[PDB]
Amino acid sequence: KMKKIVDAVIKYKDSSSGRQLSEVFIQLPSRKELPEYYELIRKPVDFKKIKERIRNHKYRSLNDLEKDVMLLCQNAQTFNLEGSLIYEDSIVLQSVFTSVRQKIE
Repeated sequence: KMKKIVDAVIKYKDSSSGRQLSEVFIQLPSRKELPEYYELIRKPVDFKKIKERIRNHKYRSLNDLEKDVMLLCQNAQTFNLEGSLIYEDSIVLQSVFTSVRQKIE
């Protein structure tokens, strides 16, 4: 299941450096930096967090992961509004994620 998860993630990577719009959700600031985020969202997760975790075999089910991803998108919209770069990025991502997802299914 592991393989599948890795293969699925690796498969979908932008460029060799891994740069893309989601790059905004790769690294999470500090609490201090953004205490609001902490209060607003109980737990901001980023791509590194997932990546790091899975490294140790944290996840085992694709549902779990998917859920996380979907959740992350929402969390961003909760904080962000319409009419912004972030908003745009969240739509694109979702679209792309859906496609992978659909396929994979």
